[PDB]
Amino acid sequence: KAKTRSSRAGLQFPVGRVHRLLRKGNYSERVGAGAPVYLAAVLEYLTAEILELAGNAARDNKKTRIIPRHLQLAIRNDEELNKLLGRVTIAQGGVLPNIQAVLLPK
Amino acid sequence: RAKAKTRSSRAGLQFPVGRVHRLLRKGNYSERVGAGAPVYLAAVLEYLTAEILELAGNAARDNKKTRIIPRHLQLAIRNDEELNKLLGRVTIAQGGVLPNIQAVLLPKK
Amino acid sequence: SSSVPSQKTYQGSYGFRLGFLHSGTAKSVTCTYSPALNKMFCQLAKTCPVQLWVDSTPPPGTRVRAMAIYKQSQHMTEVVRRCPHHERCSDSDGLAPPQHLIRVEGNLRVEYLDDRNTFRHSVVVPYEPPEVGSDCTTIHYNYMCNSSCMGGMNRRPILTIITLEDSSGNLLGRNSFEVRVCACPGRDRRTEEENLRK
Amino acid sequence: SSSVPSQKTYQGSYGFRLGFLHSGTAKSVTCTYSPALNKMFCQLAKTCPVQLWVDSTPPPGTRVRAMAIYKQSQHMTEVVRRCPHHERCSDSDGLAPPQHLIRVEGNLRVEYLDDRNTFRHSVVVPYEPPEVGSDCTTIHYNYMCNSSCMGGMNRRPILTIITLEDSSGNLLGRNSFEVRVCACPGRDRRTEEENLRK
Amino acid sequence: SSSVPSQKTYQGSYGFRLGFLHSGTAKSVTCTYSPALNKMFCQLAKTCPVQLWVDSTPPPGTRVRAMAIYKQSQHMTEVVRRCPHHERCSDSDGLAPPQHLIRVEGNLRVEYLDDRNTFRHSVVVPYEPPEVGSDCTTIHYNYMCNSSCMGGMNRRPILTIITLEDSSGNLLGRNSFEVRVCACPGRDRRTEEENLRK
Amino acid sequence: SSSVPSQKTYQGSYGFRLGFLHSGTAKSVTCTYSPALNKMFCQLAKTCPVQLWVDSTPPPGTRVRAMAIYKQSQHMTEVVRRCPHHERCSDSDGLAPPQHLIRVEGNLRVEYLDDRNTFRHSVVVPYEPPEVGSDCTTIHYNYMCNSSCMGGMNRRPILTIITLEDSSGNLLGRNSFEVRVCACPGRDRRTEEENLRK
Amino acid sequence: PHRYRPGTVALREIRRYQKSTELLIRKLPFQRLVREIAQDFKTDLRFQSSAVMALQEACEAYLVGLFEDTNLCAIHAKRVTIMPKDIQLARRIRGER
Amino acid sequence: KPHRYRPGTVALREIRRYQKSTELLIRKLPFQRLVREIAQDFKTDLRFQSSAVMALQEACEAYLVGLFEDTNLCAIHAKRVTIMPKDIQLARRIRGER
Amino acid sequence: RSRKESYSIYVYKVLKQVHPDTGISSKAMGIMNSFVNDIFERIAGEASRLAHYNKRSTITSREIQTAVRLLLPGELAKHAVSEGTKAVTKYTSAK
Amino acid sequence: KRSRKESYSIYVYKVLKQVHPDTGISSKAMGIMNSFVNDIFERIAGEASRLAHYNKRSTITSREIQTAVRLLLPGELAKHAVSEGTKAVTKYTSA
Amino acid sequence: VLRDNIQGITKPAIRRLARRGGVKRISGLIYEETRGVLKVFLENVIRDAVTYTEHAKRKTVTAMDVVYALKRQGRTLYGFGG
Amino acid sequence: RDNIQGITKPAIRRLARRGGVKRISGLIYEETRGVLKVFLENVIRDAVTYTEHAKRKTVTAMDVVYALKRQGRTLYGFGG
DNA sequence: GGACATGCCCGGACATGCCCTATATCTGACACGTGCCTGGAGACTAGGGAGTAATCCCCTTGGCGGTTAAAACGCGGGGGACAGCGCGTACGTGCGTTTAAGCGGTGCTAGAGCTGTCTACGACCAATTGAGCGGCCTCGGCACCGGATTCTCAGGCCTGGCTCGCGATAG
DNA sequence: CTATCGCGAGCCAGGCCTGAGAATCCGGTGCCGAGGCCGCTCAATTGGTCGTAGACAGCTCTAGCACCGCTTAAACGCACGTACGCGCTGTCCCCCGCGTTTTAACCGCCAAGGGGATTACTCCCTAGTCTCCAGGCACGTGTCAGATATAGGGCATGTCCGGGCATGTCC
Repeated sequence: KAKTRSSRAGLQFPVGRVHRLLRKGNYSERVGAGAPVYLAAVLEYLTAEILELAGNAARDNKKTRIIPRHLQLAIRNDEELNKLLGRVTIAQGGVLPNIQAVLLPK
Repeated sequence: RAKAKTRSSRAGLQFPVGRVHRLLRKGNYSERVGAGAPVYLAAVLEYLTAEILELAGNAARDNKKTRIIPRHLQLAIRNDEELNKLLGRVTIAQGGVLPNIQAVLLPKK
Repeated sequence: SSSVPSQKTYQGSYGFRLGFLHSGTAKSVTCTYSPALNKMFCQLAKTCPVQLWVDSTPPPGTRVRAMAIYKQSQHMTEVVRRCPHHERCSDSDGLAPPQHLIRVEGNLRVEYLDDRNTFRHSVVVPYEPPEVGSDCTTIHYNYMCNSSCMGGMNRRPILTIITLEDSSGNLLGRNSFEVRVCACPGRDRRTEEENLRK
Repeated sequence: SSSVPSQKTYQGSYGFRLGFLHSGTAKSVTCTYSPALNKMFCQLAKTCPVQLWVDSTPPPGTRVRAMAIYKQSQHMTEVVRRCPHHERCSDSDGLAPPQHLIRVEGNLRVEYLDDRNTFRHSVVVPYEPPEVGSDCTTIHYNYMCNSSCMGGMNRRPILTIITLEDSSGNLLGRNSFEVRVCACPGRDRRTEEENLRK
Repeated sequence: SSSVPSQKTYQGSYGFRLGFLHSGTAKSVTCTYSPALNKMFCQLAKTCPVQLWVDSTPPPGTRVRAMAIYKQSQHMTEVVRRCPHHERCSDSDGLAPPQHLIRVEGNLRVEYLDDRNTFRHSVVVPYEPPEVGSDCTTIHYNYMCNSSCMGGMNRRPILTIITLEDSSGNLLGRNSFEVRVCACPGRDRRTEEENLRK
Repeated sequence: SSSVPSQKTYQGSYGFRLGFLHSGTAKSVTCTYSPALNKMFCQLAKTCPVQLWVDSTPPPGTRVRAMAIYKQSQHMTEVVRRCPHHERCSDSDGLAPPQHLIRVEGNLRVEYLDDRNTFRHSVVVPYEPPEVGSDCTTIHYNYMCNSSCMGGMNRRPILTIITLEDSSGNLLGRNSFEVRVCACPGRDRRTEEENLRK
Repeated sequence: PHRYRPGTVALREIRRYQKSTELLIRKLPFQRLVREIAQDFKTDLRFQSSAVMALQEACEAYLVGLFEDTNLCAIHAKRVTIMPKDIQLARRIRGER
Repeated sequence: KPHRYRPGTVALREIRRYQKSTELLIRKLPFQRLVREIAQDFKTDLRFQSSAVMALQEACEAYLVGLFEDTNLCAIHAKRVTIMPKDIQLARRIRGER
Repeated sequence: RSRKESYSIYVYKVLKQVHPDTGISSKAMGIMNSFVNDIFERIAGEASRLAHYNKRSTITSREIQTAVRLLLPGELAKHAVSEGTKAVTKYTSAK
Repeated sequence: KRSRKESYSIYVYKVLKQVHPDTGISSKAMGIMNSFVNDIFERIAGEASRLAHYNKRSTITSREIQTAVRLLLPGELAKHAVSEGTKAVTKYTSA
Repeated sequence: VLRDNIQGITKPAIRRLARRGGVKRISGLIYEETRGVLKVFLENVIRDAVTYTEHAKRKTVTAMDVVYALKRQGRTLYGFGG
Repeated sequence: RDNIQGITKPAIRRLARRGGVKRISGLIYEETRGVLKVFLENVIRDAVTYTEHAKRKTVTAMDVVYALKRQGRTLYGFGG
């Protein structure tokens, strides 16, 4: 029987795949055993946060399936995610429904 | 044994082919590096150095200075459209800025 | 009037008879006929169907005339006409003179006569034979005052006399029925029928 | 009419009031007055005594005028007049025009006016101080249609307005009462009085 | 109108009969026919299929005409037309005059007639023998007012008279059916069928 | 219309207010007002009394104008007018144009305006103070279509705007109320009042 | 007849197109422009469908963002109408001009 | 009366003077105290190399000069001359720092 | 039969962990894959540069942690470091 | 005697003497030149590595370097650098 | 050879782009500047894309080439490959 | 503490002059101070992070050079 | 006068409008299963990179003093920010026209992509040595300074020209 | 007495000259950092070997291009009205510029210590290889969800009429 490092760690992203991608990315001649575990774990965390917010936005929109619009809403409405993705354009995301106050009628 | 002569001399360049080759090998860019890559890289680096130093010298003589100072380097970089584009996001220490006044700020008769 | 129109039933050569619908005695039925009384009970201006039955078809040019007379002998010489109020009100259908009690509805060829000699009013239409696949011809009359109209019929009963005539006015046949024009034909019909037993 | 006559009670300088007889309410009574309703109930063409009371005697040339108007506000502008039937019947007393609702009986000096500007009818007589030994002057009115006459008052209540006026027609005093002209004054008076409790 | 079109069934030489679809009596039913009543119940401006059946094929040039008349005898002389509202609304299909009650849909060779003598409206198309697969030719009519339209049919029942005619409008056959144009054909059909037992 | 008349309540210098009778909600009461809804419910062509109250008497020459507009904002620019059927029917009182929804009854001095600039209909009469005893002036309006008339109000609610104007037509005061013209005012009033709790 | 006030329909269109996600530049003219510019860089180029869609998504995002910044600069100057000088200021401050 | 230049002449003179030269314009020691103060809010008892503070100071002055250039361009765009906080906020918003 | 590289099954498991009632479209899946690959490249590159600058030839957890602290915002960095440390400690104990 | 610290100072001076025989260089300016050359080095080497990775290439050649130079350098600068590199590489290969 | 395709970027398209950007009113003079800006963007992006294509010994610009070009210009685009 | 006042009004004026502005509102100075402070928070954060990763207790010039480079503005003249 | 005679009004209730919702069917786009194969997991090996400890020195921190240039503060004023107003013109909105964008089907061939082979080419390793860096010394860039010379721009004063007012002469 | 013309005086504008600040130039000393030279050392060079990777050939088969046709929605041209950009004007306030006071920044000089860089020893941690196996990724079969339209189902609200009241009539 073979049991994987992700299974021993209780995580969802594959330790082996992240490890291989680090080994083949021409980044360093050696890679420690804990580095791909840490990296994979951070990726789960960030994915869970983004999917959490996108799901919330979908439910607010009475949608059961997340669409790119919901991803854009999630990234732009969250202050820290928008900072992290400040220079990132999501396709079919649109923009936030933001109107300047001076442009509203009197 | 044949007399030792460097690849930079064989290529007619001043930058060290051996050192650039070593830095490419040890920069964790790839496991394998060709012989011509460091020659090409040295040639581009030498060319850019010669043009920047040429312009900085011109500025220095325009200022009646014989020694290149950071101010002359900044002037040379900003006075060249292509160098200014290449170094658009670079700040030169002790370089100052280009003298420039918007027309609306000048006095009127 | 100088005269009184005959009211004698005369079926004549063509076997001329009248028929009426079987409408019941609902308090305010628009038009209901009483076989017991030979009397039509109807509302003012409402449709009153009268069927013309013949054994054989009268010649083309045959006309059907209707005329009212007072039923009581002492009133017989008085011309039946509309009261002053209804005469003046604006209800003419564009065809009937305002003072005529009896109108025919739905017939462009209707003529209204004011007899120069007798002073009687009457309304006449061409007789139209029933479709060869039919039994009778229906004429639709309207009565334009209530029997009770003061200054008019003033609660005196009338007869309607229906005459079958040739082109010239020659008597081919005659029938008649009593008429009460009233607000509640069914109520009034049942009352008069009950009173027959009294 | 272009206008509506004022109905405001105004006793004026001469203390002008109306009085009425104490007739009871036998259904057949010809004329009976209800103090509870300030309403006269009377039969068509029958004598209706109205008493004029004053605290002091108005000058010679003073006249007394009677005019009817509809009591309900939406009918107020409609001139009160006889129905087409009674207008046409042959009951004029030789003095009153056929279309006037209100007549005065037993006065050769009666005048009937058809106002050129308002189109209102009225009847006017000279005021006469009471006969010596009397405290009031009685005028006898006749009403020449029933309140129910179709094409006339048509079941609408009316007021009679009695005005005391000077020789130019200027107002000296005014009083009024409601009138129902009907077949059974006593019956109808008791009915309306009973309905006051309802 | 000066006249009334005959409504007598006449199968004629070609054995002309009408047929109708078997639509039930539900809600959302746009056209349903009652064999018990010989009456079509349909919605305004909805497709009403009428089948033409013949025992033998009429000559080329044969036409099929549809005309409405009021069913009740007293209304028979009144031309059936659209009410003032629908007459004015903007629903003409480019072919039918605005005042015609009855249209044929899906036929470029449709003609609309306004008879100069009778004043009757009618709609006529060329007769075409049945298509391969069918023993009948189907014509699709639209009725452009509800039976209840005020100022129009005003709740009076009509008959549609379907005539098979020649080029010179001579009669080859005739059939007819009653029509109610209404919002709920299934509801109304079941109601009238139930009332047959009453 | 190019514009929309203001509906803002404005009692103005004369303390102009409206009042209404206390009619209950019997199924078919002719005209009944709902304080809860500020809405009049009335039958077509029936008398609708509206009381004008003022704290002090406006000058001679003052006029009272009535105009209808649609209550729903998207319909506000559409001129309120009679439906094609009632426009064509023969019910004009000799004074009102056939297309005007709102009439005044019983006033010879009524004027009907068709505004050349706004295209709005209105009906105006001279203001008349009450007699010094009385406390208000009553105007009697008639509404000449049902709210439901197709091609007319087509089931859209309207407001009646009553304005007090000087002799030049300048604004002195304004009030308004909603109107439903319908067959059963009492039924419909109770239904809408009940729905207030829903 | 009826006429909307200046500004209401503009705002309605803004809300409409900011709520949805469909592309606003026509496919065929964008492709034609891209191909035209390309002839002067390299001859007889072929372009993948997803490549043209990529250029169009990038272009529309860039222009929308630039118009956002332009609008902010115009409103800053107590104006509403965008001017060429507004575009030039936005691009200069962004650092590409 | 003593001599006095009209508003602006002396402003332009200092502009020319400080744009011709490259010597630092912000005081070394107060900036140094600020940097150490701000730093203890991340890590206490932190030390700084001299060339590290000089690097931070060079970076700060270059950053401020560029920001003031952009602010001036935005002010001139609005047919104004005097810069105000909303100008700074617009410049930083358009740069993508806000 | 050209094998490719995507995190589809792992993204779907995490989604089912956080929301076991929501799906995802192809365009949205492409956006998630682009996002994860971009983050990966950014973090791995910063860690590589960190290691080179410090004369380190091995990729260990301390450079990864520092790179995460540099790249992630405040609360995101703190939560990521906490989850990474707990997970690495549990794995190390589990061996 | 400290540790071996590499720099381009002597090479910058040789190029300067080629282009400006009678011009000197200050220490601050030489430091700026070293920063510049190292920055360009990092940019070109990194872009070339990424280019090679994207194309599943395991060997660093002259084509990726030249293409990276063309991406990073402006038009006429790129043409002159490419010309110099090709002549230099062909001359070296002749040896 | 395609010629004068710049006129295919219509006035209403630029207006729609401005609407999505929050612009309420657009001067008639806006369009040529916007067209120029768009053109500039294209000449830079396409230059990088084609450079990558030529290095890869290809004659067809791929989606990955464009995405990579955008990334190296700081305008990284999601949805066409990583 | 109070040390933010050590970047005095004439210092902000001088920096603004090198930025080419002719007139400076009184409300400018606090705004400039805030902007400068935020910049410092971000730079010093990155610098100290680098210093701690190296297991050092003193922030070096090279730490600052890396912080500035990663912030998106490369500084020449202090090594690297 | 009581008992009917006879019309009118309207609440009951049906006729028959219209929307209102719910269920079923059809169309479109998407979760999960399967087989395989190749990339990940367990195990063993070497070796070298990293952890740790001692050392040294340099370079960072802290303190004292002066002194002077810069920062802080006061105050006058002028010019620039800003609010208000008028206008005219350029842009928003709507409508009829036309134009081409979009969609669906179909072809074919160019070219992306995969596989096989092999040879050129780059990693690796040992010996050499000469290029490059650290340290020391010196002289010239050149600034740093200060003081006289040169000088352009601004302000003030004087002169000339034009306009207005007053007086005189002529009609 | 009034009007017109001429002369004189006053005011405004333009030009020229003088003053004054700022810059240029000249010399001087001096200083300290850049350039050069020399020792050394370690990193590049050269020569040889070996694995491997990518260059080229060749085959497949995907998708990009080209075209045709139909539709319809978007673009376009124009008419028109009006809101906003822009120019102008007035006001007042608040920032500049300069004089005076203060303070702290800087330069120099010295002391200490602590931590950063260096070297040496060790050990354990990860690449490399092998063997195996299971997870992940093309291919695929149907199914599930959403929208739309048809069946119940409510209200939405007019017309007719039986009942019951109103009101005339008379032996």
